[PDB]
Amino acid sequence: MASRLLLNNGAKMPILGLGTWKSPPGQVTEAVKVAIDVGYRHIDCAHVYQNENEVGVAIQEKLREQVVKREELFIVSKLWCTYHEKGLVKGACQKTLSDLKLDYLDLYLIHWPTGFKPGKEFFPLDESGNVVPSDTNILDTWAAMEELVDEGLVKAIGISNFNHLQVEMILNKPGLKYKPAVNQIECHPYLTQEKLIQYCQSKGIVVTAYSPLGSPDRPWAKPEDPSLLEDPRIKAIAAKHNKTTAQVLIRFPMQRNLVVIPKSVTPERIAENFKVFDFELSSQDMTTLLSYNRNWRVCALLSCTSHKDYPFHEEF
Ligand SMILES: NC(=O)c1ccc[n+]([C@@H]2O[C@H](COP(=O)([O-])OP(=O)(O)OC[C@H]3O[C@@H](n4cnc5c(N)ncnc54)[C@H](OP(=O)(O)O)[C@@H]3O)[C@@H](O)[C@H]2O)c1
Ligand SMILES: O=C[C@H](O)CO
Repeated sequence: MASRLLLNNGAKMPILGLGTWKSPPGQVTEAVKVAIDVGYRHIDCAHVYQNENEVGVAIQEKLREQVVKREELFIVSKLWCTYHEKGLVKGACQKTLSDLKLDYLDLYLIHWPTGFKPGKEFFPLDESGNVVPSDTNILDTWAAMEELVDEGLVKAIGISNFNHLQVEMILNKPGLKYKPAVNQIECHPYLTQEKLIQYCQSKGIVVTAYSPLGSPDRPWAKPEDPSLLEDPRIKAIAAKHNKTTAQVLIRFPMQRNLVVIPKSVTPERIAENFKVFDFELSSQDMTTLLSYNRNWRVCALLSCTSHKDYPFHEEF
């Protein structure tokens, strides 16, 4: 299959990227360098991950060494919730550009549909522990995102963790200038997301699957929680194809026409994760993997369930 797919801005996006959430600042620079050395062209970033400076060191060195040209890279970042106010969007984007040491992003996403009160704290709380919302309309945040395109700071704009009604809200925005190119959502065999994916694909929005290995290093994981990497049923499919369980899990969303962004800071796994273009899962393998859906969501943003725009009360 093709290594890239077409976005609605006319640009091509690599279907495999390196994720960077939870990548420690002292390891992520080498992780990104190794990834580029072994062929990765797409890096997934965010201000809220607190490691964009270190990711940027890697990118700049590989550009300087001429291992890769800038035109060949596809760098994604995300607008954090405390910057939804129209007057704060450009500055948030500029800070990410400055840290990553780039003059443009290929894709900039609204990280969550929930706006929070601006300030130093990424999750501003009231005295009772609830997150403090922003009154800024998501449609006004979208207009501010559209300005970044017209100013040359980003080539394309998109959304993340938007449910189908929230996606519909943007597509129906009065005076909509640029459609979302991408919706980035959790997706793995325990949360297959058929309804939201088909909706987005029906609208011409490309879906990026995050946490495709089920984010076993997430901070709130419990010892008894399921593990995709150790599921014997997935291990069997992997063994059959002479591949690893991670390679199956990465190949899975690729054959659903999704982009996928597995995270690792381990050089061997970074290399292994990229070797998924030389085999094919059967339609039977695909349907079997899809059958494992348990609606098991690992990124539920549990501290914000009271927020007006919390996306996961809705069925899809
Ligand atoms: N938009 C959003 O709201 C959102 C939310 C979550 C994630 N994301 C993005 O999606 C990316 C990936 O999701 P994620 O970080 O949650 O989790 P993930 O990619 O599902 O899993 C990462 C974990 O799997 C391990 N791993 C990676 N490759 C492996 C392999 N070949 N064999 C065994 N273990 C392997 C990693 O270990 P080591 O790192 O120690 O090798 C790490 O512990 C994120 O980093 C982020 O860029 C976005
Ligand atoms: O991308 C990271 C998300 O904010 C985790 O909840």
